[PDB]
Amino acid sequence: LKIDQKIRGQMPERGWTEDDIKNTVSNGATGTSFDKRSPKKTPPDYLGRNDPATVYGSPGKYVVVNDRTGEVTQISDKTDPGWVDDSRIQWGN
Amino acid sequence: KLFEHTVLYDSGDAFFELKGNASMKLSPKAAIEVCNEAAKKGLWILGIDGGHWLNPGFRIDSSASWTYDMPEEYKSKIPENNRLAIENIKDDIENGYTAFIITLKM
Repeated sequence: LKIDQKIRGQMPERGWTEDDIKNTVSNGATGTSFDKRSPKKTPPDYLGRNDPATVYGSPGKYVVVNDRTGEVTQISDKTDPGWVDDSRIQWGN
Repeated sequence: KLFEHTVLYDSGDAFFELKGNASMKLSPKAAIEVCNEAAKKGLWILGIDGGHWLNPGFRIDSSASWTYDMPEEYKSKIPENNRLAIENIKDDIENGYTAFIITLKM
């Protein structure tokens, strides 16, 4: 797993600890998603992403990981009981 | 949290007063205000998550996630970080996104 500066900064503000993420991921895949990010979404290299992704965890308490890069692309805000899951997430597969 | 997750904040001041880093839901207007205040405060914008405000409720869209890792020598690059961040928000508005969550390096 790769955790960039952005995700690292979000962790303590969204209720996640280093262990929470590791444990959630070790529990196994619980769904799938996709990491589509246009070049402009990824400065300063601007490579973008067009990769399958895997979801770990459960509704409101999940992490999304890029299958190719191992990058954590999203972490839900566990402090928000009304967090609406990303529409691209498909649970089960 | 010092703020409410059920509220779409419309002023950048709320982000700082209520410590909303990486979590507070911001209207497009508030998002731009936070970016401008960030620059004035010398803070690097690490990421912006775009999504839709469902009145109420925030639904994030990973394809709208903008990320800019902070380089070692970043201070002279804050103006560019700010410009790209705001350009990103305006582009998301063109694509129909109605709410944002901003992550600053604090």
